[PDB]
Amino acid sequence: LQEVEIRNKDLEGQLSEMEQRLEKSQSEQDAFRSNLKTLLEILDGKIFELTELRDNLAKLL
Amino acid sequence: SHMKLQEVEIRNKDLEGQLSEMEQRLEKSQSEQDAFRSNLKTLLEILDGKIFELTELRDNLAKLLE
Amino acid sequence: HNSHMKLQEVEIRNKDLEGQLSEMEQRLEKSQSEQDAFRSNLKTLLEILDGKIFELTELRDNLAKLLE
Amino acid sequence: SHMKLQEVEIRNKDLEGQLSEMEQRLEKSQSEQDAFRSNLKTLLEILDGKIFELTELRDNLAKLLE
Repeated sequence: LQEVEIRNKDLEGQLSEMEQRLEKSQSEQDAFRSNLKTLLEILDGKIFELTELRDNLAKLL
Repeated sequence: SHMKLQEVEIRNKDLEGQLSEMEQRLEKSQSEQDAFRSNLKTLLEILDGKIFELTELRDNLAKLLE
Repeated sequence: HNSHMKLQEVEIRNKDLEGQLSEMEQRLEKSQSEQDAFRSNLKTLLEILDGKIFELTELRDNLAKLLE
Repeated sequence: SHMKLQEVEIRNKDLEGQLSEMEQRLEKSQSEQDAFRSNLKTLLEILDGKIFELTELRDNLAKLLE
């Protein structure tokens, strides 16, 4: 009984650590995705700005 | 306690399976993220290429104007 | 009479040439002024393009940082 | 009469020369301006291609995200 109770505490500790690693990993992945979304939006803006410049050049010609 | 032993042994077998599954869940998640990161690195390298090409373009415009 | 006719002929031609020259110099001068203004406008566009390339470079640098 | 004809003939040679010079300058100016324009049109077409390539990149990024 002693031996199985010690193992129970050990397993619970390991499961808690694994819960924590999974939560942390998802948290990180979410933040990565948020940062990447803003880079896409900034890129989209640069494309629009380059297109305005193209239009201005075409106009000057 | 015969009762208590019975109960804790059943619990521990459950916990073993939860832990195995959890570990598998994390590995799957981390593998997916790795594949995501590699695919974006390709995108970054292509972006490098477009930036060099734009720089050449600006240099050619500067030459025409100078 | 031959001398008189020649004089008249050359006077007429000179007057014609002065007009053609005036017209051509005015055309050349306008053309060149327009080309100067065109080049100046393109210079501003080049400066703007450079800013956009710099901002793309920053974006790229930020993507590279995210990818560690 | 003799002085006057000489004067008007010398003037005519002057003007004819000025005309030749102007014809030549107009030709050269027109050529340089056309070449300049054509060369600029090249850079406009290349810029268009870069914008296209960047829009493709943006589309791949968006697809990796969604």
